[PDB]
Amino acid sequence: VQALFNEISADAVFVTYDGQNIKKYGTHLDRAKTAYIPASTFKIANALIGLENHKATSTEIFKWDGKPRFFKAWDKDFTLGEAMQASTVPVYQELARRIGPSLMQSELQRIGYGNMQIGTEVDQFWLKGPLTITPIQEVKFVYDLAQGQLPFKPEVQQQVKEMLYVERRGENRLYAKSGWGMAVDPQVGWYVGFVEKADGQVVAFALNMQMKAGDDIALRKQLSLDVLDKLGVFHYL
Ligand SMILES: *C(=O)[C@@H]([C@@H]1NC(C(=O)O)=C(S[C@@H]2CN[C@H](C(=O)N(C)C)C2)[C@@H]1C)[C@@H](C)O
Repeated sequence: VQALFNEISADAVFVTYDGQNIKKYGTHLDRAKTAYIPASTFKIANALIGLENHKATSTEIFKWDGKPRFFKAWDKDFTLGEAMQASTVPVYQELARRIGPSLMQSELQRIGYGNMQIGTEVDQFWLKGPLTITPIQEVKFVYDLAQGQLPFKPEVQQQVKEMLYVERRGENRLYAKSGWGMAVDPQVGWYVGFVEKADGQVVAFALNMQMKAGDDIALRKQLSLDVLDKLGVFHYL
């Protein structure tokens, strides 16, 4: 499992949490206590805050305004859940603006998300700082989401869980969110989520790694699923 990790020159940590114990794997374990920008993984918290504070619904269609976005794949209409899986920044920036800086700040503090700092710009703080979060905090946040244990209404947590539903493999279910922060140095790669196993156990996970411009986009998920197979959490079908 260690051999898997250093087949790349990836500098990387993989964290698991089962509600009592944190386990760490990879090439650079100190990464798990290290704080990084959440990038696209912040969409989980943005969705939760938005639904809880009645700023959006899980059925609302955020329409494209016709102005070309950073990626052409984002030049369409999205619900929050579709935007979650496509990582559609401008949709979640619209949501963040509906929320507003003081409510966003008060809410991230209330729920104890990372360092709880947003600064002045309500649509940039998760992409360039000053908000940072450790992979351990990330694994515990999504674990709590999985259990309905976050400080949000139960139906809100359920809605955001379904936004993260990415694979069914028998009676096992995978929930995940990827992230690639490119506007910081060094670049940060995330793949965070949980597996709801057929036996009833949930295991939460977080991949956190250094990235750079060459890197293939699928590598984070591949790695994660690789490790989860090796650990026995989510076997390849
Ligand atoms: C979030 O961290 C950023 C997005 N995160 C990801 C990602 O996790 O893969 C991407 S990749 C981007 C969106 N999908 C485009 C694509 O796959 N095609 C056009 C085929 C590439 C983003 C970098 C967000 C902050 O931008």
